[PDB]
Amino acid sequence: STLPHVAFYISVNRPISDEECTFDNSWLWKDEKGSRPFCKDANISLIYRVNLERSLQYGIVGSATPNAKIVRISLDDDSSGAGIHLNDQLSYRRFGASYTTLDAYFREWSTDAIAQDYRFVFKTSNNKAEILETFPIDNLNVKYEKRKQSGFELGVTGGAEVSEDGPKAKLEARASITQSRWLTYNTQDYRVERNAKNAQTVSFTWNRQEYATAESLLNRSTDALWVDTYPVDVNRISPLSYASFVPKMDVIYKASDTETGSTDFIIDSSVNIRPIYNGAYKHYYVVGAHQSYHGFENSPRRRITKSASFTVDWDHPVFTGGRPVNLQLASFNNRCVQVDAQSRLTANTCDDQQSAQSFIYDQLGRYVSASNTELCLDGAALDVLQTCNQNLTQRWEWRKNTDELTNVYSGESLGHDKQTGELGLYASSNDAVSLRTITAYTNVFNVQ
Amino acid sequence: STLPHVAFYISVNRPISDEECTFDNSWLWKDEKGSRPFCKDANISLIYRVNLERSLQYGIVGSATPNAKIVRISLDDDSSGAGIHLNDQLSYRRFGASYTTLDAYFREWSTDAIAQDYRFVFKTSNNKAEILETFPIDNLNVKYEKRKQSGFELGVTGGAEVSEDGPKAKLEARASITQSRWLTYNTQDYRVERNAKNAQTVSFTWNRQEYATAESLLNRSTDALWVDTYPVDVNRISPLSYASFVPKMDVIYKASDTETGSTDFIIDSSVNIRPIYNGAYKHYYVVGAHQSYHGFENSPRRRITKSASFTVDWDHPVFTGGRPVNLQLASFNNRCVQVDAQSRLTANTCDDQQSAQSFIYDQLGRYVSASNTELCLDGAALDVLQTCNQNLTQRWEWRKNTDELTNVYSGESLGHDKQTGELGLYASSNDAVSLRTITAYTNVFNVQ
Amino acid sequence: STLPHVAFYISVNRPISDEECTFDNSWLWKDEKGSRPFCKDANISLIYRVNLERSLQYGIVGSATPNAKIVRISLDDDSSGAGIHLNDQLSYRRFGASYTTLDAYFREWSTDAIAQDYRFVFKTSNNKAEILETFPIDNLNVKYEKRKQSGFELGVTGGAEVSEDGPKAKLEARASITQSRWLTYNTQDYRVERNAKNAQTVSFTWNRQEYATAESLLNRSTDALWVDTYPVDVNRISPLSYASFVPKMDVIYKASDTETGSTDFIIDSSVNIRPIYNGAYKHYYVVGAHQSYHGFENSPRRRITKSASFTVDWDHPVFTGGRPVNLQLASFNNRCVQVDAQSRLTANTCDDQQSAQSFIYDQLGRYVSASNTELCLDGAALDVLQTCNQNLTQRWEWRKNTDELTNVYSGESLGHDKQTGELGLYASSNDAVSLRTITAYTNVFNVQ
Amino acid sequence: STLPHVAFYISVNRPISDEECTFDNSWLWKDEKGSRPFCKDANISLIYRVNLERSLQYGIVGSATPNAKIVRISLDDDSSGAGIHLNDQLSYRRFGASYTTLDAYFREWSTDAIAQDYRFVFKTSNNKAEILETFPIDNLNVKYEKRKQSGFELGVTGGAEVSEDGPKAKLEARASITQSRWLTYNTQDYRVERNAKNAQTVSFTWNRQEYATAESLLNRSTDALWVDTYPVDVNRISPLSYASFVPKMDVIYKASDTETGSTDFIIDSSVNIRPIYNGAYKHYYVVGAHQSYHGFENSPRRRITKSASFTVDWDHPVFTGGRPVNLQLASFNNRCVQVDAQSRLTANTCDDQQSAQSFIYDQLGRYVSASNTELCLDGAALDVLQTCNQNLTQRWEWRKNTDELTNVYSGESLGHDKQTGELGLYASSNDAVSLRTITAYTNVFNVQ
Ligand SMILES: [Ca+2]
Ligand SMILES: [Ca+2]
Ligand SMILES: [Ca+2]
Ligand SMILES: [Ca+2]
Ligand SMILES: [K+]
Ligand SMILES: [K+]
Ligand SMILES: [K+]
Ligand SMILES: [K+]
Repeated sequence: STLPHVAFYISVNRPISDEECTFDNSWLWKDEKGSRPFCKDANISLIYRVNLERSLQYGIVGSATPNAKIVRISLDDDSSGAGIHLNDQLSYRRFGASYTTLDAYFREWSTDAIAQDYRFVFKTSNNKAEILETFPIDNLNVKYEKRKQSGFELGVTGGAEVSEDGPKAKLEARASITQSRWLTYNTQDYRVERNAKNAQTVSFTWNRQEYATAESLLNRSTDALWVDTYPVDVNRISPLSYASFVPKMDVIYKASDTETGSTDFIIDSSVNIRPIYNGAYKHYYVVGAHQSYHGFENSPRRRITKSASFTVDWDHPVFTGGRPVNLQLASFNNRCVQVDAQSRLTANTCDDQQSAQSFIYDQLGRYVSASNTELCLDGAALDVLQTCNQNLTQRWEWRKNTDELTNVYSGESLGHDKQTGELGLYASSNDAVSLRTITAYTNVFNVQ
Repeated sequence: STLPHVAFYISVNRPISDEECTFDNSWLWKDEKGSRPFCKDANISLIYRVNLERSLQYGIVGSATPNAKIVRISLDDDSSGAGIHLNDQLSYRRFGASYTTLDAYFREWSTDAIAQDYRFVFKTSNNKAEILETFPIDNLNVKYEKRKQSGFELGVTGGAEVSEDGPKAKLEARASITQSRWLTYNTQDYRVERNAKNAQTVSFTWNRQEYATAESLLNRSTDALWVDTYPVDVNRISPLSYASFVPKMDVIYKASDTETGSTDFIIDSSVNIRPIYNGAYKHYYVVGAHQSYHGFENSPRRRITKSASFTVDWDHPVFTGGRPVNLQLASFNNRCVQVDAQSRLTANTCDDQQSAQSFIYDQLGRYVSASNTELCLDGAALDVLQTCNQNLTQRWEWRKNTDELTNVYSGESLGHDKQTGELGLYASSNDAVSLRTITAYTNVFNVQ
Repeated sequence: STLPHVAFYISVNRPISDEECTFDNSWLWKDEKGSRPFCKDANISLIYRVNLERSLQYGIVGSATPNAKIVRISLDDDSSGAGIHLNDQLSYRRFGASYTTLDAYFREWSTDAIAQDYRFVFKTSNNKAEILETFPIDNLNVKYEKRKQSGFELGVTGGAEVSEDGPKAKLEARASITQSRWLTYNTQDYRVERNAKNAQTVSFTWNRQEYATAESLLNRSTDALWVDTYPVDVNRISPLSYASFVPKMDVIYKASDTETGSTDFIIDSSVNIRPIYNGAYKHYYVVGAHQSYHGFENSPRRRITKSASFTVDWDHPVFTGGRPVNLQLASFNNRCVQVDAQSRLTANTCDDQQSAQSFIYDQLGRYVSASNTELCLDGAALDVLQTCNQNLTQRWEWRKNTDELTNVYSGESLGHDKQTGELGLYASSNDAVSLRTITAYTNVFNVQ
Repeated sequence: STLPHVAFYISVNRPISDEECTFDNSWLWKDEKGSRPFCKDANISLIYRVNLERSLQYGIVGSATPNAKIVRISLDDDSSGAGIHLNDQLSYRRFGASYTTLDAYFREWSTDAIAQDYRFVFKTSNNKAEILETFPIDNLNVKYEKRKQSGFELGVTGGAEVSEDGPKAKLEARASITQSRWLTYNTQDYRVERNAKNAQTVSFTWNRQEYATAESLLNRSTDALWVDTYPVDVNRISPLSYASFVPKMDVIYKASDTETGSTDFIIDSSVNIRPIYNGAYKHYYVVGAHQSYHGFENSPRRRITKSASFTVDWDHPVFTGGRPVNLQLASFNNRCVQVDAQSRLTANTCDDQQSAQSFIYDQLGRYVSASNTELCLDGAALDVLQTCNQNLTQRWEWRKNTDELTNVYSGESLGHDKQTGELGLYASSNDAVSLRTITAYTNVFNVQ
């Protein structure tokens, strides 16, 4: 009775090799210090849930929901997978300049790679489907709190200084005017950015926001020359950026209710791997020589992607919105009514997953072919399916408490020849004709 | 009618011996001051709840949930156990340097061990199962509150100083410009870090965050030489660190609906035991000699683990999603239809937990073997189970208000020989054949 | 139909005698000033609610809840009792040193005792039961709010001083740099600390947190010598400390579904009674002599405990999960089927609370003994209970609208001899045999 | 079907006479200035709701609620009364010292009395009942917000002074270190303090908290001598202090399910009436003479109490938990079965409120005397009530669609002699015996 679905999981598993995230050990002296792997068993492991369905059940008229074929791709709390992993913990290596100098970089630290962003792109092979809705629904409309302060202050002062010179009196008056502005807003360390290039493609990117630059990771900005310590505050790097990331997003595609052909849906899951480079700069000043710490933002990044795809055939029986049944000729042990390519009807061995043996019993009482809902079983000519119309010969009702299917127009029962299974209309059975018809729901809702 | 489960508890009990958390009494003089136990009846006591189930009931088609075999491992409010325990209360010992000096560490305190972190690792013996979802769902996306302030201040001052010298007048003007930035965020003393190396393994770690270092536990940083007191603020160490810790987490594994074989699931519960070492450093300055307190972070830690495991056989009857019944031949006191290894049918003494005597009565009316859902009881050949298909001889219905099982194809009843229990189809009973069949639900949902 | 319970209250009443909380009048001069009672009709009055039950109803298979025997001990809003009481109000006594001095304590106040902590310990006599869950669920994971501020300030100043000496002009420039850190967190005056030593014992302690020391109760730290007043701010001592304390906690124990024997559960409710001692110290300085107030933390404390216990017999009928009935032989005025020690059946005068006359009517239709669910009433041999199996002679059904119990295998009715009550199977009653059986629910759910 | 209650209101009305709150006009000169009434038609008007009930309905076994007899005393939103009233508005009188002086109190104001506290004490005459639960559930566990701030500030200053003497340059450097602690918590002007001396008595006191002292009511602390004004800020005295106070509290007592005898419950409602005295102290100083305002805390207080009480008979029929019926012999116009003191049965004129004519029709079908649930109507001997047991002669069922009560054991109907109403068992009625029995619910749930 309820709306049928085609539901399946898509596993996206992609181990990231050691060479796939090997970067130069240093950014200032990239040609001298060699290279090393900045990850440790990096991996992508996601599980998408895909649903195919019609927007409404078969034959429902006057609904407030438009008729459409819906493809829903979801990565939610019920089905997410392990996630994207880069590192168990972050380490660093320190490198010094092989030659001494005066005003240049003399030290460098390279920290294990973090995820600059995670990107998930949903594409479509053709334009038969359009994005109907997504989750997250939209980019954030940031809320700001503004605050204006105005103040004044009035003061007086009376002093009395007594010394050998003589009494000395002071009188002072002060007036001050103050004005300040405040701005308050919220950030996160990863901000979701939704980017919809056109009706067929949308991408969700979780981008580093609060500490996005290597410079922002420094807990100290200046130091004395004798200080030689790691200047990065690793506590500012959340485990969300290397240990495990799981996105939450939904994409709903829709096609027109009369769409034909097929469409490939592609999901691109990627992580922008970014090693962190920091350098110490020697500033020689006559007053005092100090070192200043800097982060390099032009350092290399590598995007590691895994693509998953599935094909949707818009003529799949799930997009009729109905639950099909078969018509089994019960004089035989295993024979069902089957429709071939040119609409003719034959009796073949029943197959529960064969859509050519599936019919939808609609509201009018017609048996419409599940593979082509424009064709009906017509009692006037029971050798080929006929175009659905309002013919009374196309309407059937089940005789109560029996296995007889009767035609509405004439009241005759659907019978089949006991030798060949050829269908016909008969007032009553005889030696050569059986009136026993058995119907059961078929399972045509497997992804094929 | 509802979906069956296999549910059981796994107790993880591990007393931690005195030697398992014996550390050096001192960190600076580890070879001189001996060792002592830093715990007091440390213990791990957890109770995991495991559920085995199918994602859907047997034979349901067109659902929005994909077909899958689900393994759920839970440590929640309904079933958690005592928890992980290290100490009733924290004590300390003070040690002094055996030799006096000038600029070195001269005092040390070693505090009873706390839990640096609690780690729970969920592994899998092979890749037949993948992590589908977890709780906690993901690592935290930290929210920051930024605040920008800009201000200006204008002032004037008018002074009048009178003395023996003569009247003196002052006029002053001030202008100030201010700019400040605020950053606000929340921490905890234990932060959950989710780490999913691949599709088969996930680890949850509760890591000390707010006071993670021995240095952060010092309530004072400097003191005069004559001061000799414990410099650690024990109020900063919550009872969550040593008295009792109970995690809350769920892991859901999934296997394909056609998975075979078996899989071992391993749960590793561990605590990273960390003694706390602090030292007082003597700083001799000509202006003034003082002592500065330091915490040592390179001090030893010991991880104490307890592993629990259970085996899941993917061919368990619970993963069919149906509730099996037996077919008892009621002419005998105790005889049931039983399937042997090669599919033949015999009559044996009924066993309520024998899956070889269990059948699922499906929607079509077939009796499919619970141990192999591809085999049916077929009325055409009642000596071996046959492959499930759409044969009408494989469909059975119960005659109303009787103990007769009738075949759909021919209408004959299932009968058994009164001496050997051999099955057959009969229009009516006779002296040698009984038509009495009794069915009851079997209990095949025990973990075996 | 629903799950039966054994429910009862445990009253824990313990008046605390005057000598049980008599402490020394002074801490500095404990041998000179005598002793006094620091309480006023101190009392412990708690009411625990205990529930015994099975986790599931009898015979339920395939549930997501594991089979277990549950013991629930609760002290909640529905049943708590009066609480723990120490004082109606807090008073103090002042004591002075009998000898004058220069730099020593010269005054002391001893305040009426408060509760340093309230402790509730749940123990178990053996390891047949394990803690499954508690309330409070765990120790608190404290949440901290961190705040970083950075600022700069730029200023200019222009002064013009005019006097007899001549015009004088001033020009000044200021630059400031500021940095501050904030840490915010919540405390209570009593913090719950959960301490689970092992799988059998858990203790909950409400420990003073915000004002835990006598020093923290002083509203003033220094004073002039002539000042002679009580230096304790009694408003900082909440009525929760002495007037009435009621804990809220739950402990759920579980045993194996096949546990035998018995187990003693012990509840230890205690209060750590602590008198408050403060002293005034005379500090003689040439610049100025003052007095500083101090609190003494090494002052004595006394723990006053009351132990309650109850015994759980794991073979109690409540742990079957079923609601038993008796089988009354209705030809007699008062005769029921009774099982003796070795399984034989006799007719004895009915007792509604006798578990030897109680049977569970299970899903199969068997009458299993409530005192031993492995024994059934078997129609093949109606003189001794038989091991439960799938025998059809062990299944019974009630003939509709009558008082006849019929055997499933043969259809014969259960009858009893009209003189001795010996059971048997009969097609019909006669002069010596009655077929009238009456069944009613028995009350075996009293704590015994 | 549902659980019966005995419900009634207790009105506590106590007008407070003028002399009952007449205090001295002054505190410093109490013997000179006379006395006056500090209230204006002070009054106590409260309405308590009392419920008597059993914890469970009659005959319910296996419940998670223990069997108990419950007495509930409530003062809630549904039933509270007018409240406690002291004054329409607060006025004051000013008094001056009859003799002038130098350093002493020279003025005094006496303000109309406020309520220092409202106290409600629930007592019990004996220990048959214990406090099971209350509302408010417990004393408040105050929550504190702590805040630590640490900061540093660095500054430089460059000055250039130009005058006739010559150019003068200044260079300054500043460094500051700051540290602050914050503590935040909530108070009310009336705090509820629960005080449970033992299992039988609990008191609730609403005590003034925020402005509890006469000193805290002063809006000014010092003034010049010529100032002569009322120094009390009457806006700090809420109308809750004098105009109307209504408490909200519940007390639930429980007794053993087999308790006998009676118990008196006492409710003491009182208000601690407190006049407010303030004085002005003349401080003569050579620099300047001023007056300082003081409040006196040792001023008199008077507690005005009204006691209400009610008696609970633990053998009241409401504590059976069942709804009784009577057995009316319907051959008479007005005759019911009645039980006398020694258990004999007679026919007397029916009284709907007579518990001696009330029976509970229990689950077994027994007619249990409502005044003594250990006695049943037994068909073997219908002249005296018999001890309840499992006799089949003690079970009755109503013949359908008739007024006949039939015995379960023999099937005979309960009949009564048409002249005397003597009960008996008869197969059929005759001229001297009527089989017509009429039953109706009786109203035994009035407080008696
Ligand atoms: Ca509408
Ligand atoms: Ca849907
Ligand atoms: Ca489930
Ligand atoms: Ca329960
Ligand atoms: K602000
Ligand atoms: K701020
Ligand atoms: K702040
Ligand atoms: K603040």
